[PDB]
Amino acid sequence: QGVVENLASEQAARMVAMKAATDNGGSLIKELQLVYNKARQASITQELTEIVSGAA
Amino acid sequence: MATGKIVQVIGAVVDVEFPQDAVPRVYDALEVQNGNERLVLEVQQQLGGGIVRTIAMGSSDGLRRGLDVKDLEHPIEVPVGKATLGRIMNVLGEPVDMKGEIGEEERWAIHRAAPSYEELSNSQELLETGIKVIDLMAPFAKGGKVGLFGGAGVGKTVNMMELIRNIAIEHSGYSVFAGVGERTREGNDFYHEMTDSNVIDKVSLVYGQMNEPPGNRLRVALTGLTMAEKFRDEGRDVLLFVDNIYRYTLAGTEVSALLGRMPSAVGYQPTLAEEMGVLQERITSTKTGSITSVQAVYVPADDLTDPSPATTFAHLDATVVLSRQIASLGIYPAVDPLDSTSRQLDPLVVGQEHYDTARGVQSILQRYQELKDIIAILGMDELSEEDKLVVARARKIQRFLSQPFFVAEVFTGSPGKYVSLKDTIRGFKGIMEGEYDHLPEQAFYMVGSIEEAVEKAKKL
Amino acid sequence: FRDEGRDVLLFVDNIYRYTLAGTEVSALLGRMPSAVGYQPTLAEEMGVLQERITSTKTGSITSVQAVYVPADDLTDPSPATTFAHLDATVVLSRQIASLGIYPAVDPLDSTSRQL
Amino acid sequence: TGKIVQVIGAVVDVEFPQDAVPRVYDALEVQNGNERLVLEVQQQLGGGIVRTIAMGSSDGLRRGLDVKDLEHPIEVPVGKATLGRIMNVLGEPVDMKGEIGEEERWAIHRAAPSYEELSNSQELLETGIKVIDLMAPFAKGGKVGLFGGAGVGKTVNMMELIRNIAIEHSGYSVFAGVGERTREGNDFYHEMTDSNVIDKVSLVYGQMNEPPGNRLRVALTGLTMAEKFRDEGRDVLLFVDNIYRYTLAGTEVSALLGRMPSAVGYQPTLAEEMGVLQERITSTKTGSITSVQAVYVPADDLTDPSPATTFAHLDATVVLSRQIASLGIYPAVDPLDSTSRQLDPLVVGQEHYDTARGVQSILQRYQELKDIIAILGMDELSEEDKLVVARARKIQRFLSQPFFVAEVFTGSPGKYVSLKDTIRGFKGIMEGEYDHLPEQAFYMVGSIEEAVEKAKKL
Amino acid sequence: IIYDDLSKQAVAYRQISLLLRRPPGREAFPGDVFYLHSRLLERAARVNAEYVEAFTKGEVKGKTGSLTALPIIETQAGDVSAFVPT
Ligand SMILES: Nc1ncnc2c1ncn2[C@@H]1O[C@H](COP(=O)(O)OP(=O)(O)OP(=O)(O)O)[C@@H](O)[C@H]1O
Ligand SMILES: Nc1ncnc2c1ncn2[C@@H]1O[C@H](COP(=O)(O)OP(=O)(O)O)[C@@H](O)[C@H]1O
Ligand SMILES: [Mg+2]
Repeated sequence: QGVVENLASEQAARMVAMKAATDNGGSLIKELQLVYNKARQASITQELTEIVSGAA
Repeated sequence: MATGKIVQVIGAVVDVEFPQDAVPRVYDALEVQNGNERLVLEVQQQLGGGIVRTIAMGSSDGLRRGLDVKDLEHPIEVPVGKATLGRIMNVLGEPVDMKGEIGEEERWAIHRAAPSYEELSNSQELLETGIKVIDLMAPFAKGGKVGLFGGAGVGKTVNMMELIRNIAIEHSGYSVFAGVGERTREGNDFYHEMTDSNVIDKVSLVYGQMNEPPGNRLRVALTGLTMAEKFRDEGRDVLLFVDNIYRYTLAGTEVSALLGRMPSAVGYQPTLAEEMGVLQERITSTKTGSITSVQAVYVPADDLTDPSPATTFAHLDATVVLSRQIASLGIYPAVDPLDSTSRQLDPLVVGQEHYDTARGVQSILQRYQELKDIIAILGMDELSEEDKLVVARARKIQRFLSQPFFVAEVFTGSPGKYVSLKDTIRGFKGIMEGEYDHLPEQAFYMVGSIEEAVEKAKKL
Repeated sequence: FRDEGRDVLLFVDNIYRYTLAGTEVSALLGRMPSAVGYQPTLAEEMGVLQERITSTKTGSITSVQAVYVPADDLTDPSPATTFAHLDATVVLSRQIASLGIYPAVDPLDSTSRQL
Repeated sequence: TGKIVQVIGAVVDVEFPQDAVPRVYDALEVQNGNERLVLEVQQQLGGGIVRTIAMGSSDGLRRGLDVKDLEHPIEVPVGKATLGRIMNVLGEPVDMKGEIGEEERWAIHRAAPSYEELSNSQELLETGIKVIDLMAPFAKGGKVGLFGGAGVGKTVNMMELIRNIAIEHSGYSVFAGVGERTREGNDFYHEMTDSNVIDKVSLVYGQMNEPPGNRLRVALTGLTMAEKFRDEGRDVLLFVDNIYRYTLAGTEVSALLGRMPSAVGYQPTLAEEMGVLQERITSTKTGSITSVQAVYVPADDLTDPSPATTFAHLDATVVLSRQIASLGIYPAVDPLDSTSRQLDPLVVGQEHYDTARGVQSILQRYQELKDIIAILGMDELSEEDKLVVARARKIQRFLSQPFFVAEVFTGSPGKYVSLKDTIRGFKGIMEGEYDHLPEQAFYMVGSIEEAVEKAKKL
Repeated sequence: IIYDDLSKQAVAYRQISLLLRRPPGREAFPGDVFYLHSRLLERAARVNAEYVEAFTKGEVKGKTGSLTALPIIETQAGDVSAFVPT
């Protein structure tokens, strides 16, 4: 009986742990995307500055 | 008599030499005969030596150096007023439909100054659209800007037609539609869908089709805006639809690049915020009438930090979000109640009853989403009586957000309904506070007012 | 050798520095710069070289070419333009080599139109 | 004898007769209404045209004003008479006291000391702050640089260094206010005068409201004074309020001088402008200059060319970070980037080196565990990785310290920690002998004693 | 030969170029910055004994000479993608 209850407790604990992990993964996506978009905008600005300041 | 001569032709950019005492002013309009067609040039810069640099409102092919340029002493002028309702025009106010010459009581210049401070309305009225989701969750200020954040395929155009219809019938307003950067195919069948729904007599159409040069597309927005200004000066409240504001931003970028000005930010023009402000500050409520605007917004790279969204969001008052998921439920219109918002939702401008009702339905729907995740992972057995009450009232609320349009009768067959704000407030008040718990959720779906919900239930 | 009617092998030890010498030259020729600092004529110059390297009804040239991809990017204009011209493509990857496996060929990006 | 012929922003062009054209860096002079304006020559153009930077307001200049050619550089008061007083970029007194009774004046443009004249020293100069001394020891006669973004504490840290260093230093000192807030300087001056230490400090101010020429040449002036006190054979303390502004002033002027932009819009001569100033603030066989330089980094970007080229010119570099300040931990030094040329087993001893490397190893391992902690949380760590995390968190907290100049913010009393105490504390924490206290016990405590005492107070 | 911070050479050639108003390139470096380091590093060679005999006019026979180079480059936070490092 103790073994079976500990198995059910394992399943419930893994359930709550995976819930927390999924939420933390989404919350990390939302930060990596800000880093990515800022790098995108900066790269466009710098390349176009080199091109326009390159002519003449 | 023509007095200028073309000096250069480089793409859409054309340079013209006038006599030193007569140099045309900025945004003046000029005409040349390009073969056996007239071509309109818009002045952009007054260079030294009496030479003005212009942009061709049409194909610049076939222009020779040394043609004769005729100086119209005014900007591009377009016809205005009631005679333009139901017609289709290009940038220049010329009819592109085949119904022939326009009445032309008056012709007005597209480049106009903005309303000044002492002319602005000393009040902050609301516009009653008659659509339950919008008037409840994202109310429009009269003279405000509204942003439509949805892709095609979810009902953008039927929503637009419903607003046109309701503002024409239930008020005494007209509408102007400006198709900036629109595929020709769409223009054709938007025209068909309005003519086969009897709303065409109450809207004016100006189309900038994508095959047109960048100068055409940019000034198409201003043409629609000046027609709306004429309807405002007549004392009406007017709706102006912009088919994509992002296309206006990009047309400005392209023109600025062609003229050779130094780029800014993420490669946009240096004048980005000024050009947006020039467009958006004319759309306001005055002491005679008002122009309200509903503007479709595209966000580049899904990035809300990009300068075009960042500049546009400075001007929007309300924000309507359309959802593929909500549409899949059979719920129409497919507005998302949790992501759509309006900065008119405060007790100080909208009142405490409306504020607390909107906040209440938002809370119920959010809690319902969390409970629906719990149901997905663990079934309904986990819910307490309070949770089941919340879920039931949330389902009744969600059903009650649907509405039959006078434009949608073709599909549903049900007569269209215009729902007054008081009725919407009362309906969600009642459903939230446990009244009408005794009648089923399908009595609320696609019915109309809450009285109509209970009368649907009695034999459902 | 081809026009004499023979079948020959042409080994070119790196095509990238043809384009790169073109870039150094282009800057001082007064050509207006292009994307990623490359010359405007990059694709034209590459095409004028690669089209001569073919097998005709009179004879055959068989060609093996190494191409430097800067920073393993594989995405900047010089590697991008050169992909179009080739029949067989073998893309060596730093990652496989770093793990110590030779040859470093990536089977998920390498292929031949003879397969 | 000369006429103004173009006026572009802060840059002024002047025409002179072909036989009378000024040398580079000569000082010119103009009447601007009722004001006197000084112009410094930057370039000689063709045909007697000469291009200059206005050392003052450019507003109100017409074309055609007569310019007078003073046939010498900008020269400033120098020596024992400049002590306890506040001065302009042009060497003018800006306090309301009278004339500076200087016996000598030096030109601000000078050649750097020879390689044959240089000197080296291993003498550790203890600074009270615990983190700086353990991680990045600074020796007398060397250069120290405080790197940080906007509002991360690089001014306040320098005020603590001023307090602690002045305990064991007897000689004169020079302070150069370059392109910073006027209020910081005013507050500093009144703190100095109310504690009667002003009699030993000489101050030059070029703060951020002044036009570009003033902010550009104010730094050179301060070096001129520090070099006088060095060349008298003394030892001198030179504090520079913000060296970043000096490069930025050159950026502001550069495009108007007709020069193509480089890298991220900077002047093409950036490295030489920084080097030509940095190489003369140095020690010699006759005397030594000890210097602390605040280094602002734009947009928190430590890879930007100006901070990047500043790194190479310093002996001890302390790198502050916003992420640590946001956690409450002050002084917000990053131990995994702060470094010193003096952290050697021979210089500081094997204990001083082994403790620092243990601290770095533990912290570096803390960083690599953060991604798995972020995704999965701490319970999936190994049973000794948990111990590493606990000790790393304790170490992070014990690096924090109350400052005597932060009582105006924290309200807590300040603390001074000597070397024979902080390395003992960190060695004990690393060896786990103090592992039983809770994390909060180490926050803002001076020594290990105060941590265990604070743990008794929970 | 230990060249130290060959990057701090590239900055110098850039300064000369931009002051001489030549057309700028990527990261504003001159186009011919590859040629600078390329014709410096290719001097590091091992030369056969016949070259040594031809150069020394027969004074040294049968010995090869050598020059070994150890250039040093600084990376901005390790990005190999930069122009001079690549
Ligand atoms: N030891 C400390 N304890 C608490 N707060 C501190 C400490 N050191 C600095 N600060 C905080 O930093 C603020 C600004 O300090 P400081 O002027 O040194 O920063 P900075 O990075 O040099 O800024 P700036 O470049 O704007 O002058 C202080 O007002 C205080 O809030
Ligand atoms: N109120 C509505 N009633 C019935 N169907 C609708 C309604 N709104 C949208 N739809 C359905 O959505 C689909 C696309 O509608 P459409 O008006 O073409 O969208 P959009 O204007 O976004 O292109 C059609 O199948 C249409 O029937
Ligand atoms: Mg400060």
